Amino acid sequence: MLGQSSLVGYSNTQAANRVFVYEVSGLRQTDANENSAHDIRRSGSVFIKVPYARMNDEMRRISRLGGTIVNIRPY
Amino acid sequence: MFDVFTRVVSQADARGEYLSGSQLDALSATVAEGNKRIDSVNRITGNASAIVSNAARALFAEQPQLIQPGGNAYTSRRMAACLRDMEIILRYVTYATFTGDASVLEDRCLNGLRETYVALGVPGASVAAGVQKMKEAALDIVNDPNGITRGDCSAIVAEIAGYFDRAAAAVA
Amino acid sequence: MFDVFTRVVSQADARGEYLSGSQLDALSATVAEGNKRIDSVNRITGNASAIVSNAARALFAEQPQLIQPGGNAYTSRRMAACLRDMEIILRYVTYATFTGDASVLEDRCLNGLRETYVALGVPGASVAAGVQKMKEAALDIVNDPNGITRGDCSAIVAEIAGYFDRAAAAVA
Amino acid sequence: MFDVFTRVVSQADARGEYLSGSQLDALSATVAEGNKRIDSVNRITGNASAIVSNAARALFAEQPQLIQPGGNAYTSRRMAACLRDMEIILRYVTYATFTGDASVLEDRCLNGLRETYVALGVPGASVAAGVQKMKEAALDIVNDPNGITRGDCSAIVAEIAGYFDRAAAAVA
Amino acid sequence: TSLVSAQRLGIVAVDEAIPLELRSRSTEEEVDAVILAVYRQVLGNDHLMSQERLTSAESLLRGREISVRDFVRAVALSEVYRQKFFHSNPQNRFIELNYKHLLGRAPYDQSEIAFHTDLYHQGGYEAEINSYIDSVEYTENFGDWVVPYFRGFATQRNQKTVGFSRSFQVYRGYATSDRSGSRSRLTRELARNTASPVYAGSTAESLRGTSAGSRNQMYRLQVIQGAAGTRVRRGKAEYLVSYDNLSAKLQQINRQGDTVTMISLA
Amino acid sequence: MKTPLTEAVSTADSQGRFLSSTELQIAFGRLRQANAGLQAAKALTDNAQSLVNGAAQAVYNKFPYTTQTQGNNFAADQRGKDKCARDIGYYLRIVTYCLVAGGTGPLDEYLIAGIDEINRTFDLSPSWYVEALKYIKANHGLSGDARDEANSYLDYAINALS
Amino acid sequence: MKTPLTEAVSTADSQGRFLSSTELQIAFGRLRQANAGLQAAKALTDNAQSLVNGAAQAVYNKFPYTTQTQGNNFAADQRGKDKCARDIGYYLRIVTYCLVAGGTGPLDEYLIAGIDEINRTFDLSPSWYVEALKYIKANHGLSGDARDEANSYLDYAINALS
Amino acid sequence: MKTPLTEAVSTADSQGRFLSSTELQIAFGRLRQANAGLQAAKALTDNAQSLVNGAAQAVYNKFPYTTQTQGNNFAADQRGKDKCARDIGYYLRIVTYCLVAGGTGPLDEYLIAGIDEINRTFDLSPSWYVEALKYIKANHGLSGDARDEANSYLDYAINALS
Amino acid sequence: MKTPLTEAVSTADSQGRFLSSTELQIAFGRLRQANAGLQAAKALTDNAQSLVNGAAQAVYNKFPYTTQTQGNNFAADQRGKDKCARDIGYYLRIVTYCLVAGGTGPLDEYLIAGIDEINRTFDLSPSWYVEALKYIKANHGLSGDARDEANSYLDYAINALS
Ligand SMILES: *[C@@H](C)[C@H]1/C(=C/c2[nH]c(/C=C3N=C(/C=C4\NC(=O)C(CC)=C4C)C(C)=C\3CCC(=O)O)c(CCC(=O)O)c2C)NC(=O)[C@@H]1C
Ligand SMILES: *[C@@H](C)[C@H]1/C(=C/c2[nH]c(/C=C3N=C(/C=C4\NC(=O)C(CC)=C4C)C(C)=C\3CCC(=O)O)c(CCC(=O)O)c2C)NC(=O)[C@@H]1C
Ligand SMILES: *[C@H](C)[C@H]1/C(=C/c2[nH]c(/C=C3N=C(/C=C4\NC(=O)C(CC)=C4C)C(C)=C\3CCC(=O)O)c(CCC(=O)O)c2C)NC(=O)[C@@H]1C
Ligand SMILES: *[C@H](C)[C@H]1/C(=C/c2[nH]c(/C=C3N=C(/C=C4\NC(=O)C(CC)=C4C)C(C)=C\3CCC(=O)O)c(CCC(=O)O)c2C)NC(=O)[C@@H]1C
Ligand SMILES: *[C@H](C)[C@H]1/C(=C/c2[nH]c(/C=C3N=C(/C=C4\NC(=O)C(CC)=C4C)C(C)=C\3CCC(=O)O)c(CCC(=O)O)c2C)NC(=O)[C@@H]1C
Ligand SMILES: *[C@H](C)[C@H]1/C(=C/c2[nH]c(/C=C3N=C(/C=C4\NC(=O)C(CC)=C4C)C(C)=C\3CCC(=O)O)c(CCC(=O)O)c2C)NC(=O)[C@@H]1C
Ligand SMILES: *[C@H](C)[C@H]1/C(=C/c2[nH]c(/C=C3N=C(/C=C4\NC(=O)C(CC)=C4C)C(C)=C\3CCC(=O)O)c(CCC(=O)O)c2C)NC(=O)[C@@H]1C
Ligand SMILES: *[C@H](C)[C@H]1/C(=C/c2[nH]c(/C=C3N=C(/C=C4\NC(=O)C(CC)=C4C)C(C)=C\3CCC(=O)O)c(CCC(=O)O)c2C)NC(=O)[C@@H]1C
Ligand SMILES: *[C@H](C)[C@H]1/C(=C/c2[nH]c(/C=C3N=C(/C=C4\NC(=O)C(CC)=C4C)C(C)=C\3CCC(=O)O)c(CCC(=O)O)c2C)NC(=O)[C@@H]1C
Ligand SMILES: *[C@H](C)[C@H]1/C(=C/c2[nH]c(/C=C3N=C(/C=C4\NC(=O)C(CC)=C4C)C(C)=C\3CCC(=O)O)c(CCC(=O)O)c2C)NC(=O)[C@@H]1C
Ligand SMILES: *[C@H](C)[C@H]1/C(=C/c2[nH]c(/C=C3N=C(/C=C4\NC(=O)C(CC)=C4C)C(C)=C\3CCC(=O)O)c(CCC(=O)O)c2C)NC(=O)[C@@H]1C
Ligand SMILES: *[C@H](C)[C@H]1/C(=C/c2[nH]c(/C=C3N=C(/C=C4\NC(=O)C(CC)=C4C)C(C)=C\3CCC(=O)O)c(CCC(=O)O)c2C)NC(=O)[C@@H]1C
Repeated sequence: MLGQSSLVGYSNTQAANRVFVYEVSGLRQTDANENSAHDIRRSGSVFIKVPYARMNDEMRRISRLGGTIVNIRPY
Repeated sequence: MFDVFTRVVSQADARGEYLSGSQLDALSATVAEGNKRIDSVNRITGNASAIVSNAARALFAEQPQLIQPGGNAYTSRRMAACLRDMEIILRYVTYATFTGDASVLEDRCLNGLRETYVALGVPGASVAAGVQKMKEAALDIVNDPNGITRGDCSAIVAEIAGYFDRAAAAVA
Repeated sequence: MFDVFTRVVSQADARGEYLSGSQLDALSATVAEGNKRIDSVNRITGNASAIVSNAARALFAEQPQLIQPGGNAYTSRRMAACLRDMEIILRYVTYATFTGDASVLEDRCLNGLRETYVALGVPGASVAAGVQKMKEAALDIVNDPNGITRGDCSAIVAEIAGYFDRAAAAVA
Repeated sequence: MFDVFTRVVSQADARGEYLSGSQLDALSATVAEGNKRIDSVNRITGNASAIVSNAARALFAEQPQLIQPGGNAYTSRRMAACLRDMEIILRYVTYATFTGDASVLEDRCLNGLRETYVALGVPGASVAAGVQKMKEAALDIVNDPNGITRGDCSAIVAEIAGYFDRAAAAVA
Repeated sequence: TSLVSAQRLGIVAVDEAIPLELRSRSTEEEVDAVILAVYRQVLGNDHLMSQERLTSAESLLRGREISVRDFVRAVALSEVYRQKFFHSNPQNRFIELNYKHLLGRAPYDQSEIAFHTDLYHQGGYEAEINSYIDSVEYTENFGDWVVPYFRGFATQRNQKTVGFSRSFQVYRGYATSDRSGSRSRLTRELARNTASPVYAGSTAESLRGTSAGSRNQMYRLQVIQGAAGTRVRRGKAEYLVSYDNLSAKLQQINRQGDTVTMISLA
Repeated sequence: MKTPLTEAVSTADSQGRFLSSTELQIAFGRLRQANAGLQAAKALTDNAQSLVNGAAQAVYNKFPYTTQTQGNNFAADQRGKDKCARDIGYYLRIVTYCLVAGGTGPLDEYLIAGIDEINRTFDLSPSWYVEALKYIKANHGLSGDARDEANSYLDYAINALS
Repeated sequence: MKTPLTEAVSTADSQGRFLSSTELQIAFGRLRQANAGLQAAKALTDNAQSLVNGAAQAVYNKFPYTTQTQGNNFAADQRGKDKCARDIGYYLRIVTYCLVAGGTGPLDEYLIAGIDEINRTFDLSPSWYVEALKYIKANHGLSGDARDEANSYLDYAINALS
Repeated sequence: MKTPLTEAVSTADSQGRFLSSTELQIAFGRLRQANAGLQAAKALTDNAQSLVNGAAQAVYNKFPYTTQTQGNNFAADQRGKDKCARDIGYYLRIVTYCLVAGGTGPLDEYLIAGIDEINRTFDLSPSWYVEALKYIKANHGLSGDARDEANSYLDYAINALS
Repeated sequence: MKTPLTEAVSTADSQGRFLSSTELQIAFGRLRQANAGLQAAKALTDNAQSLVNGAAQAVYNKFPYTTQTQGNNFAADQRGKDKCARDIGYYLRIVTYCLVAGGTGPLDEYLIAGIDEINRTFDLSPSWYVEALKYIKANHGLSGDARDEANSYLDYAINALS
């Protein structure tokens, strides 16, 4: 489980030096992503590594696209 | 996302049949009480800052270990994050009140909020306690009889309370 | 990230107390070792390529199965990846030596490396052995009394030794 | 963008004065004709496909050199782009009709369209001719007296025609 | 666009470009191509030295530790990106470079300049850069696995028409890069909400005949003029002059107090 | 589904904003329309079978070749007739859903999205469905706000098909 | 610039679609609210001077230290009182704009965005403006829809400052 | 936290680089400053109680209304005074942390990030804390490098507050 | 450029921040190092010609084949020897630039970036230049901080070439 070196921004906030793994399921075609140029490849459990400072953004992104955050684990 | 009308629509589409007379009559009753719902939404958003601040101050008063050094609400960044969650929970409860369905609250706010708090070490029970304090403050505000056309708002108060219960039970 | 100062600061802030006289004296002693710490970082950095290349050659001298066809170090891309990893571990050890705290090496390089190497099929024992070889080369270079104001560098060498052991234990 | 109200608002704030009685009565007049504005928007929208297709057919009949091989409407890709540009212009005209202000039409659609067409080689005069045909058609639907409450929509028709004139002037 | 306008505008390669998606179980050369595409487009087609390569970031991308979007973010936040696009550039130029590199388009409005300026001033370079990559626009166009590509030459949803025209001010050709401190070409255009004529590829050239001078070269002078003589009919003016009359034309424009906006070979 | 309530909340959520007076006016407009939409839905479902049967017959009358041409996509036999009546019933039912919901959301979610590939794959001409929707427009008997909203949905379908 | 009409077009254009019945109901809600908003702005405009002076006096009453403490940020002199009266007049005038516009767009564009920077760099207490807004609430004498919409704008400003 | 050593490492890691002579010079500068920072922190924490009490009293004298009017955000009662003294102790303790660390990192981490919306939420004026920090500046009695570094951190808090 | 002053301002500007005590300590380390660095540069400059000739001869001694086998990439002829002496002079001159600037920034921008492509295209062995740098490091005759800074730049180049 690597990634924290590049995921955590170069800002030296101790709060920001924390990454978390999101497990997302059911990434469906919804009205929110009708004009998505790319196509969904997997609707099962996908793992997204999110730094602390972007956890606000990512979960919103997951929630607009119908994905279900089933688990969140410290990295 | 669902509202009060689209939920009945989606259930009917799954069954592949038209809305029955009773469902149409149920939605007519929902529209007849729609003015109370809008005005209740307006009263919560008009006192949002007071609701959030009073609930948070009361929460630290009865849970001083949150604001003690080492507590989860200690330091300015975590304190600001705490008030922001308070405000976020309140805002999505108003969304659910506006739409008449809990789908916005569950899909966009409570989706993964429990495991967000578990992963961050956030004391979700204290989050639930703060949400209940908003519930008492917001229900008192919605039920305030001054400066408003008198009517019975028991149904909408119970619905708003139910949304607040969903959020408090989700974070617990 | 933490350095030697912010580590005790973080502990003190969590307890919400000022640093005691003993903690400040320990930090003062750290400052008294600062020149030696900078010398150790400078010496490892100036011999980084030699340390990594000599250790890799020694690591392939014994354990020949890595470089035979079908081995993990076989093909140019995987050899380049192995060499890259040795340099990365050494670079983060120097960061840890520079900061006086092991947070940078653990958080950015060590945590999750064992599972990553297991998933790729990288032999953790062999890369730990390469880290041990990098340990011996770096410690000889740091403990080189020629061309430097001679002194007692036992404390900084022990810290460097601890960082190398930390790297080897986390990767195996 | 701006709507009919915010345009007056922006002008008043720059002057730093309250809206006068005359401006407030002008906006009261504007909201008195709001229903006709909504009807015109709905009527153009309900026949948007017919408006675009009939105007394109008439345009290609009067200007056969567009659909002649080598023409700028020849090939499916260019024909599809042309029909899309007609629908786009019509959609933004309806947006300007809806808001009561032309800012959405200018800022988003019309600004930069002449340079875009000149750069693409799209004949601006032909597009202007197509917009007149859509204008002629859309005022017929807007002014159709069947199946609507009687009233005077001359003012809103002139406003819609003005938006279509802006579109035609912009492309050429 | 179609071929007939594409050759004139010099955007044939952009039109025929295929989005590059890192699929699951990708081979080594696919990751190599994805890394190369990200370096080409995020760093604005510079000759990237091997010493400037992000070895750790591309290692995490190779080992499936991070997504393409994360690797794009790592390149955007890297000191290499800072050096060549931020530390020697004005803020407005810097954010149009961000729009080109990260979203593949030119700025649409002056408010987008007002945004990312306050965001920089409040939250630093990192927050300002993360705004583009975490934006709704980045998610629907590229997602987590598609290398960003330039989109300003094609009709996008929720797009202003000016974007297409302004695209030619930020994309100067296939053999061009964003390397030289330079000021934005879109400053006045964005501030006053205007559009500039597109002179790209073969669009800039004009007929010469016998009117051009000794060396048969015409120059187009785009100027902003007011009444200082004869009546001025337009605020914007375009002058086509031969090389032999270029100095004289420049000097008489100067003594009338007219502001020269652009000079190009025609 | 796209509706005034859900769209207002989605716009407010995208800006991270509480519901201001703009959203309240959206809810007021939805309330002003909702009753007429409900009676419109009631009238359409009360007259659903005759409307669907007449719409199928109108399609057969305007396009007689569907009655005698042999093929999987044509209604020459009873199986094709059942499929055609079912499709028109699908169109009518989702329009009532749109009337109930107050927006084109049910049409977009259930019918509009992807209908082009369906018509192409199974060789169904959209002109048949355009004629069926015109019959429903001409024979739903609605008046006032009901008719206006219902015809807006029906023309939305027609414009999507054409 | 948040108003019902501009947001309806912003949403539709972001989805690249024509205005459906959802946006029509948004316009209908704006129409139902507009007359009350217009009468609210006129009532506030005609009563603006007494409201501004009374609001300034209420702030001076609740925070007496503003009237004897020397400093650029206080109103112990006539210059400070003029600045205070002008700021409250700005608040009152922009609220009338919101009533005219039908949304908090004038407040967001002209007053709310950057008010935090201003109150901090010129060390002005937002509590002063909260009491000024509270006085305007208690003394604008509006009733019904006009009162409800005006109080929402005043509470929007109050929640922004608190 | 932002410190000379960690920032040097973070920017070296951003470039995938070993620590060059530039980072060594940064560490040498940190070493030059470190003894004064440690001596300043010890001196500040020795009479931290007297400094905090005097700073709280200075705020009370500069802002007498804080000890007089009722309110959750005011120090009229003992609860408000205990909250106020705890806040001053928070400011002073984090400043000593900054002196120990060698940068404004502890202030940014623990105090500065989010302080303005705390102050807005709880109606605490930043001017109160500015007066407290000004007293701490005027009465710490430090000299030389220790005085300059402690004052830089105190002025950093003041500039962040105002 | 990788120099402490540019580094400090780059970090602050990327953060949109004023120069804090962290940046001041960086400048203090730069100041503590600069005179030794400057006189190392002058010591290297005054002995530059002899150092380059001696470094060139050491490369020829360790790799005798470079002075015998014919080829454009070798120093068999006087043209190749001039190219070799010019290259070693380049190495020494940008090293003095590094000492003046206090970091590896001159080496990165002028020599390190893209040197691998150069040595591959014109088939020059980087080991030759490593030997030249080792001679320069062993024969510059510096001491103390001058030796340490100069050796760091020379070893930076050595590590870059290997
Ligand atoms: C163990 C690490 C070895 C050792 C070290 C040692 N060094 C010093 C003293 C100094 N070293 C430096 C270092 C540098 N000066 C520069 O300009 C650079 C490049 C940026 C470096 C790395 C300095 C400044 C000093 C202080 C002055 C001096 O030259 O003495 C000591 C002496 C005690 C002290 O810590 O100050 C020691 C012990 N000595 C050994 O025997 C080990 C092999
Ligand atoms: C010129 C535009 C044409 C015209 C218009 C016109 N309409 C009305 C009245 C109304 N029309 C509506 C509109 C709608 N109700 C809905 O539910 C829908 C779907 C969402 C729409 C589009 C409404 C609500 C009214 C008011 C009530 C009524 O039914 O009359 C008028 C009358 C005056 C008015 O402004 O209300 C007019 C003039 N009439 C013409 O003659 C033109 C062809
Ligand atoms: C306050 C009552 C309690 C408390 C709160 C607290 N929360 C966090 C951190 C986060 N909260 C969320 C949740 C959301 N973000 C959103 O955007 C939404 C809507 C989609 C939700 C529901 C997230 C994602 C985080 C982490 C990311 C971030 O904070 O930006 C913290 C900080 C935790 C930490 O240690 O960093 C805190 C303090 N804490 C308490 O003690 C109270 C009981
Ligand atoms: C060398 C001593 C041993 C060895 C190495 C080896 N490693 C990989 C692959 C990876 N190594 C890493 C580790 C890191 N990347 C980073 O950026 C950092 C810092 C955050 C670390 C610690 C990663 C992520 C990978 C995967 C990506 C990649 O392959 O580059 C390989 C290649 C495996 C493969 O190609 O499938 C190899 C060969 N192998 C040995 O046999 C030695 C014992
Ligand atoms: C049809 C009546 C005429 C015609 C049209 C035509 N247009 C294009 C290409 C483009 N059209 C636009 C316009 C817009 N894009 C937007 O997003 C907006 C809304 C804000 C507008 C108004 C643009 C930017 C292009 C170029 C990019 C793209 O094609 O997507 C073409 C194609 C040109 C080509 O060579 O491909 C055509 C054919 N052509 C005629 O001959 C008619 C008179
Ligand atoms: C060598 C014969 C001469 C020379 C060359 C030189 N070129 C540049 C910089 C660039 N070269 C290009 C060209 C291309 N990039 C591409 O992707 C394509 C294919 C379509 C081409 C043709 C570009 C875009 C640049 C810009 C910078 C970049 O790094 O990409 C330089 C660098 C200049 C500088 O560093 O400032 C040089 C030196 N120079 C000579 O003296 C020779 C005559
Ligand atoms: C009637 C107007 C004409 C006609 C009809 C016909 N349709 C099909 C088959 C299909 N029709 C649909 C349509 C829908 N299914 C949905 O879920 C919805 C949205 C809720 C719609 C509009 C589909 C998907 C099919 C294919 C699968 C299926 O059979 O259900 C057929 C059969 C074609 C075939 O190949 O089997 C026919 C005959 N044909 C006529 O001639 C009428 C004029
Ligand atoms: C009155 C409630 C209290 C008060 C007022 C006071 N205000 C200022 C200074 C400014 N007020 C503003 C506010 C605005 N400017 C705008 O453009 C708008 C939005 C449309 C607003 C709300 C600003 C920006 C300033 C500073 C610049 C200026 O002086 O105009 C002062 C003077 C502060 C100074 O340093 O000069 C004062 C005194 N003072 C009191 O004591 C009242 C309780
Ligand atoms: C319920 C908790 C409380 C309550 C509500 C209530 N309200 C009404 C009626 C109306 N309320 C409104 C609301 C607004 N008008 C506006 O202009 C705005 C701002 C944009 C809002 C929020 C409206 C339009 C009405 C209808 C007209 C009227 O004023 O009567 C009622 C009466 C029944 C009805 O649904 O109309 C009720 C019951 N009443 C209480 O006693 C509760 C404390
Ligand atoms: C003293 C200068 C003035 C004063 C003080 C006062 N403060 C509060 C409450 C809080 N103070 C803080 C501040 C911080 N908490 C932290 O974690 C840190 C950073 C490490 C700081 C600086 C916070 C967050 C609060 C609110 C929550 C809490 O009570 O702990 C109060 C109470 C206000 C209230 O609403 O309860 C008071 C009274 N007030 C004065 O009158 C003094 C002049
Ligand atoms: C010039 C505008 C004014 C002035 C300056 C001056 N300063 C010094 C000397 C020193 N100043 C410092 C500075 C700091 N020490 C710290 O710890 C920090 C905070 C982190 C700072 C900013 C230092 C280290 C010195 C050297 C030691 C000493 O204090 O003597 C001088 C003396 C000459 C010299 O260059 O050392 C001067 C002249 N003096 C004035 O009168 C001007 C108003
Ligand atoms: C000397 C140690 C050995 C040697 C040298 C040799 N070098 C070249 C050619 C080039 N050397 C460079 C290097 C640089 N140019 C720069 O600008 C810098 C950075 C400041 C460096 C380091 C380059 C670019 C070339 C090629 C272009 C040129 O001719 O100058 C040659 C000639 C190769 C050829 O084919 O002409 C030679 C001979 N040769 C030996 O045998 C020595 C052991």
